[PDB]
Amino acid sequence: GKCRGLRTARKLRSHRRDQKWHDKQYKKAHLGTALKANPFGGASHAKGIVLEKVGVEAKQPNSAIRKCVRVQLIKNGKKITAFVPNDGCLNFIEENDEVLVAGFGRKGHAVGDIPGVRFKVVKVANVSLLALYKGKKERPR
Amino acid sequence: SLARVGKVRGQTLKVAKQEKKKKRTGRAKRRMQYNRRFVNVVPTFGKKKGPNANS
Amino acid sequence: TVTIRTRKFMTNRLLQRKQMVIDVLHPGKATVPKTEIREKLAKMYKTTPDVIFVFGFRTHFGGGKTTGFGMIYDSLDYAKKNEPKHRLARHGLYEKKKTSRKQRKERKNRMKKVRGTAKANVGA
Amino acid sequence: PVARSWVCRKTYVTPRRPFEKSRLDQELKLIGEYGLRNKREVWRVKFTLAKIRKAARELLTLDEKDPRRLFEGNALLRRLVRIGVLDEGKMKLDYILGLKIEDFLERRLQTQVFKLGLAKSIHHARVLIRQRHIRVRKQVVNIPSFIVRLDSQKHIDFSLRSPYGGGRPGRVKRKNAKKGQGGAG
RNA sequence: CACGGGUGACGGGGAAUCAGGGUUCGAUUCCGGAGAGGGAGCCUGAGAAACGGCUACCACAUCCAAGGAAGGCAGCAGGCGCGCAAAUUACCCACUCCCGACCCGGGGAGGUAGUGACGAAAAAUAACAAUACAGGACUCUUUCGAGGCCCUGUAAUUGGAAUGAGUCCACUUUAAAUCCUUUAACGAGGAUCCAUUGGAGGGCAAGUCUGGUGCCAGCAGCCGCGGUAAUUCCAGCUCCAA
Ligand SMILES: [Mg+2]
Ligand SMILES: [Mg+2]
Ligand SMILES: [Mg+2]
Ligand SMILES: [Mg+2]
Ligand SMILES: [Mg+2]
Ligand SMILES: [Mg+2]
Ligand SMILES: [Mg+2]
Ligand SMILES: [Mg+2]
Ligand SMILES: [Mg+2]
Ligand SMILES: [Mg+2]
Ligand SMILES: [Mg+2]
Ligand SMILES: [Mg+2]
Ligand SMILES: [Mg+2]
Ligand SMILES: [Mg+2]
Ligand SMILES: [Mg+2]
Ligand SMILES: [Mg+2]
Ligand SMILES: [Mg+2]
Ligand SMILES: [Mg+2]
Repeated sequence: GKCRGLRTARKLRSHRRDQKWHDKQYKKAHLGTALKANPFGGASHAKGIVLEKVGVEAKQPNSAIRKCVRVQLIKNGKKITAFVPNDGCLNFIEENDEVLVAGFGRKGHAVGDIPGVRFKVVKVANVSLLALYKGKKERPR
Repeated sequence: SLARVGKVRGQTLKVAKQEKKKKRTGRAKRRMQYNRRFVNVVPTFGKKKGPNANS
Repeated sequence: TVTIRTRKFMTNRLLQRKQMVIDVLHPGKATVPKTEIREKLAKMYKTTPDVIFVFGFRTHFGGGKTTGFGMIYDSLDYAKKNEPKHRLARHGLYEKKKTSRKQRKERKNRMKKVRGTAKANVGA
Repeated sequence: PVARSWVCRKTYVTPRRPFEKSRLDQELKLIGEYGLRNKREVWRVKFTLAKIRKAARELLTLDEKDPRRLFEGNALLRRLVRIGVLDEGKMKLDYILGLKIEDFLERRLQTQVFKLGLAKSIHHARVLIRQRHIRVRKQVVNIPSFIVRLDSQKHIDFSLRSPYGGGRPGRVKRKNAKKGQGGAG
């Protein structure tokens, strides 16, 4: 601190209270602009209906097509490109399926090669995409 | 284009998994691990090798 | 080979009973049944077995010792007077009816519908 | 409102660095030397020993001849003397800080059964405890982490219902006699 | 720092993390408050502006012969909906207590079971012995080698010994049960009675092993890897962490 007087506790507490708002991690939590902008809304997962399967070109040096999925959520109606992680797991996903969609692990940030995808697909029609990949469960038909 | 989904995982050579004597588990696994760490090998000269170091 | 000792003895004059912590030792067999407990309390305190009420056994781990509770009344006109009815129904001297609790509530709400003497005629 | 406790406490703490090569070099000696089952058994003895040292530092900051520091200090020494980790002449609360994890793993019943010589190996002793072969003062103990007090160390022996003690043979030898008597007739 | 506004604001005892300070949470079993779809008004009563009490209006909604009548699960179970997100339309007043004219009656309060990997505690999935073998402090030997008072380890080599998990009578438990504990009878050698989950370039413990792919498929929290010899993808073996 700078003002060290013995009865300056309102000068100090109201200066941390002012200057906490210049912290980027603090203001995002304590303004409602970022919770409104979050397509989940302070949730960790969201079911959503697939409406098309989208190929996303990767960024710089990496040259690949990232196999993503245009998801429209149930709870909001908001539209989202979510990612499909493992190899060949886009073929399990048919159109018009309720898929469970998580984050990517970076708390609202684009991750790695993919430009502007914040979300990945966990389950495909109440069957996990891991068990579809491994072969433990089968797509229910 | 999304035509190449499942390319490499589809075209790999399908290798059947080898059968194997099952590993002991629990303190017995940890015991066999302790023996292959400490009580067997001796200090020798030069740079020492790894647990899976093959060449 | 079954030895039974008593701990924490007390005479209840205001309940007309004895009371003790039964300590059964059976190293070599199962938890010995309560019929065999009452007959051995009978020869220990020189009393009849019908005034003896014994309950609450939990056998230790390892199993060479248990711990139970017991009361010994003066007569059956005390042992039926101050005693829980479920422990009088164990030996055979008390009988509850076979109407269950949901049939009793369902009739009480039907008897609440009907006014007068016809409350006796609601059920059956 | 239900009438039940919900008072529960974790008895271990996982360490701050997950993949130190030197901590795994250290803690895996403790499992081999003392026949333990996992790292959580190592991690829970370090956490009890941290609690005793944490209460030890809290008493050393108190002034000498404090009415709390004498009573809490005498109790904490007695609780370490009776288990047999602290020496009965060394009972002074400044020596609790000079105390390490291998001293608790000695007073474990699995290592006492090994050091009393009624066990073949450290890993044989834990098979004896799990199969209800040994007792401590007419009480069959089934659990190897039993902290044997100094008072009750000289009473460890085989349980009375055990073929390793004076009892019936096991399932196996009863069947080996039955096929032997089945073979002869 | 009034007044106004927002609160993903019921307050507190408390909880999580923590050197010392602190930061965040506290709908949630204890204390206080508020409310019974939304507001409003009353009657009886010591005590209610009561909703498992009435009276209206609004919303929702059931029976009808169309004149009327009936309602309030944010009690306990349960159902629909909403969702990322949460249990049986079970048994009993035996325990704790409550109420009543009362030792007797009643209590979805409460107790006990069923679902339960929210979470916490304890804790099996082998141990031993003998054969080959690989080694070590002795003694001998220049080394080569060797004897065993003594070890330590490995191997679908062999051997009987100990046990639960389970099967199943019986007690005990209990209101009646179920479970734990006690206990006969069965129950183990590839002890098939089979432990997974993630990873192996660096951070970060652990292979420049082999096959396929050829900036593709894909991996990658970050740096980065893949452009026909990939320590980084897809597989097998092996190893590593819990
Ligand atoms: Mg870059
Ligand atoms: Mg508000
Ligand atoms: Mg609120
Ligand atoms: Mg609260
Ligand atoms: Mg009210
Ligand atoms: Mg409602
Ligand atoms: Mg009202
Ligand atoms: Mg109601
Ligand atoms: Mg009420
Ligand atoms: Mg849950
Ligand atoms: Mg009751
Ligand atoms: Mg009554
Ligand atoms: Mg209840
Ligand atoms: Mg197993
Ligand atoms: Mg690999
Ligand atoms: Mg790494
Ligand atoms: Mg490394
Ligand atoms: Mg990697």
